[PDB]
Amino acid sequence: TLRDEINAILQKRIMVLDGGMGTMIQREKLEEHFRGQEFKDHARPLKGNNDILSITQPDVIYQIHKEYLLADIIETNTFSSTSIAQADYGLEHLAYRMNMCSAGVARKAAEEVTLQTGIKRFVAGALGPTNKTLSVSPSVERPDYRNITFDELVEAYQEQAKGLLDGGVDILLIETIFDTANAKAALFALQNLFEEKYAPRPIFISGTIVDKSGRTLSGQTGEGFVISVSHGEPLCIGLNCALGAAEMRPFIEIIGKCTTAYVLCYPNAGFAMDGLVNIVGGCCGSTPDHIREIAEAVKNCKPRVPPATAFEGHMLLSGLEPFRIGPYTNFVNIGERCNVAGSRKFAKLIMAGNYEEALCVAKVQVEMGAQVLDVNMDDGMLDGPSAMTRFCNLIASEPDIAKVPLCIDSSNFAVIEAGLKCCQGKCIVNSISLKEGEDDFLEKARKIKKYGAAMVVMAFDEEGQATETDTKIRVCTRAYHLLVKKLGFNPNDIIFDPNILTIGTGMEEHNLYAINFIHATKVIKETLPGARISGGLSNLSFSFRGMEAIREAMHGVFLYHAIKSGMDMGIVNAGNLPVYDDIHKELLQLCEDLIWNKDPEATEKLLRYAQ
Ligand SMILES: Nc1nc2c(c(=O)[nH]1)N[C@@H](CNc1ccc(C(=O)N[C@@H](CCC(=O)O)C(=O)O)cc1)CN2
Repeated sequence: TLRDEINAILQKRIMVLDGGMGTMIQREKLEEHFRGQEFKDHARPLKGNNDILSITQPDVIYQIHKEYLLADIIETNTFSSTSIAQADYGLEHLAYRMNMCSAGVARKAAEEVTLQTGIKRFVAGALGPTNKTLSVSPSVERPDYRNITFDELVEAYQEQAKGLLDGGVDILLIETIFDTANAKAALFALQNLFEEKYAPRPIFISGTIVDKSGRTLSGQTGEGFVISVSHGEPLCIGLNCALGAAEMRPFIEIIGKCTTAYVLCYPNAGFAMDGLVNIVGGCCGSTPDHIREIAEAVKNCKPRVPPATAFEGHMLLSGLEPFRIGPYTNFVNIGERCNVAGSRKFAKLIMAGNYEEALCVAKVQVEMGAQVLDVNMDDGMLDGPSAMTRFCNLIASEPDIAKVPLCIDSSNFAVIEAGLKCCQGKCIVNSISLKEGEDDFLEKARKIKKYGAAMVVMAFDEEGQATETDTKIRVCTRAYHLLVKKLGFNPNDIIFDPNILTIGTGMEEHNLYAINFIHATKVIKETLPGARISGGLSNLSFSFRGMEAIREAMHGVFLYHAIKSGMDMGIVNAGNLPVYDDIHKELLQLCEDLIWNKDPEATEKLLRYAQ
């Protein structure tokens, strides 16, 4: 494969990527007339559309490539060769052919330099960002609204991809990523083609930081960015344009310590690294005369040593900023309040269409200790997919809320699927189960892996809801086997939810429920390596609604033990979780008896505690 030959050269020498072609074409000093012969009577002006020059001025583009190759990896002249971008020139219908030609003219140059020079050259298929932003609204007036959709972007990128691959490119390069959701759509397009039609080529992914803040246009940090696109298994990852080498330095060394991939990096004008870069090039301002200076400098430099064990046993999530759950990370609070069924206010504000004030419920939860936000829009009086889509897009607007990862909560996979399309960072999916059999579970788990989300697996199968310690273990053990073995799902992306069910009901059947969850948590944490444990905590205490002090006390008493058994996270009321040591010793001991069913009349004695 090309990956072998690619990784081989990279392990020995730091490769070079060509400068931006736009600078050279600008120097060429075209005129509208010069695009071209073929068109002649085109109703839209083509001047400035560098992409069509592959057809209308091929020799010019070919010579641009040659200069760089002699002065190497060559980008295809395909930065705007999508349906979306070419609509501004009335060439929507021409995307595939433009990429095909752009890849041919580049491939002809590559091989001449390969013949004359002796060393092999590579063609990079450039996929660009388009002007559409899937994570940012066109205006602050309507923050729910979006111009393009995920599926619309996937279609376009898929078509561009076909052309490049057919045109015989050696690397697909998703570059100048202003918005990460676009890049995720591009990655989804590439996975579509590879799944059956094509043999996979290596993917290079380059972000674009705008300021000294270290953030993308879509507000995301480098660390958050790599997590959001790691599922694409890119051979190389980096940054390009917008910033010079000096401004763009400290972000690269952050990115490099967070990934096993090689590190691309091609800055701009208005530089030998310290083990920071694996591939080097230029963008706006870079000429072939620059690349020569870059080439002679990097000639004898020792390439970066990628860490092959970077965040090995961590669950990687991301909002705008990264959020990692390693073995020694403490209990992660996933905020419960943004749930139409489980919250009185939230439901009233969603059903009444007041989404702007509903964001305050998300904002306050994060301020009150919520590290992930659970979003649940399930109600018979709601259009699930749209409301999720709407609320997710609104959250993205508010930077305080958007920082954290999101937990997409629905009993309907189409709602799940809608939220994933609208989320820029890596989310938790909540949930799937074996309720409808193995094949259905696998199809849904196969789709989630494709979007690249973490995932909650409910302790539910064909028999129904798992309420016993053994039944809980059975389902999770079977599930773990299907995910890890049959699908190659990363076991660190698997959360299992043995079901936290109500106790204290006055029905002896429900008495062991808490214990079973804690016991099952132990065996699962020991049985199934990598997987983590979650649970909806407030379900435990439906029996004592009204008495909040008891509910909160129950939660704290429950957690203390659960956490000891191996509970990594939960869907909880983040502000209102007392510390185990500061809970009154009488109430603590009472709840301890209820959770562990040690006292036969534990129910009445708890409700007795009020007074
Ligand atoms: N994977 C998983 N996901 C889940 C659950 C689970 O188990 N497992 N259970 C639910 C977790 N979320 C909540 C949120 C709130 C409450 C709750 O307790 N609400 C109050 C009402 C609060 C209010 O109206 O303000 C009540 O008593 O009904 C319970 C569970 C939904 N998602």
